[PDB]
Amino acid sequence: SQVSPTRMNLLQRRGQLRLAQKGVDLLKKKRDALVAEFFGLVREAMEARKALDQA
Amino acid sequence: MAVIADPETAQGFRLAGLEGYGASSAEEAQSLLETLVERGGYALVAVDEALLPDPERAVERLMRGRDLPVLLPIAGLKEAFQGHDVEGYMRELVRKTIGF
Amino acid sequence: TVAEYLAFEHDYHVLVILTDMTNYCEALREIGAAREEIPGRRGYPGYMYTDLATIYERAGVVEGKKGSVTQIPILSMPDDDRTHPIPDLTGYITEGQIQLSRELHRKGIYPPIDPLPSLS
Repeated sequence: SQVSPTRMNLLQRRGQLRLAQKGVDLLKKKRDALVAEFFGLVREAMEARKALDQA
Repeated sequence: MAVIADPETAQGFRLAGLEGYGASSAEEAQSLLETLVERGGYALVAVDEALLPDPERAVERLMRGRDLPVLLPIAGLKEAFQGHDVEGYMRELVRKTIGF
Repeated sequence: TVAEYLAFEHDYHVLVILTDMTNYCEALREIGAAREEIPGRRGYPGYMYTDLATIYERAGVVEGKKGSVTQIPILSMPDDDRTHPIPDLTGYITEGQIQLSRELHRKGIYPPIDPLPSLS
């Protein structure tokens, strides 16, 4: 189509780049906690299936 | 509130509530499962592993975002349950969302 | 000149449609270049604000008389930039604007007048 006007948008583009990088490196830190919970849940599932087989 | 397994254990389930519909009418069980979810008044449908209850493609096709009875593979029979733990472990792990 | 005459002498109500002010600005830039006269901003010379004002401010209403002169200068922003010198100075000089929208023209709307950036 058309690139936005070609001055004083440079500062805004660099700001948006910084924000996108911050977003990536925050989503990673959220996924870390998601995994740290998923592993405990996949641990409990084994005991659940064990008791089910017993009964 | 439902089950799909061989008739001797289907009537066993029937013994104390929780109507059982034997597998003598659907060994593939797709037909009976579809009919049971059609009637819909159930909270779960534990399907035996006659051939496979895992491909719920068409089941979730008919549901398409529903708080319906929860599909759950129950068992095939009782003769050995030693490696079934790690079998369910591996299968639920790699074939579901989280890779590897 | 003709409009101001027929308004402030014979009590008419005129409506001057000026088409394609971009070509006027082009002729201006060409004479300025061939004159070597310190380009102001991106080509066009320094006194273009003065020139556009000189030919825009000729439209008002006086007291005592009853004539009136109102304008609608059509102009095509070159590359769809509101930051081009021609639309920029024109917006600074006049009082109001109407701005079409290519995105709305795609979807068959008519008139595709973008209502946000166009004020009076």
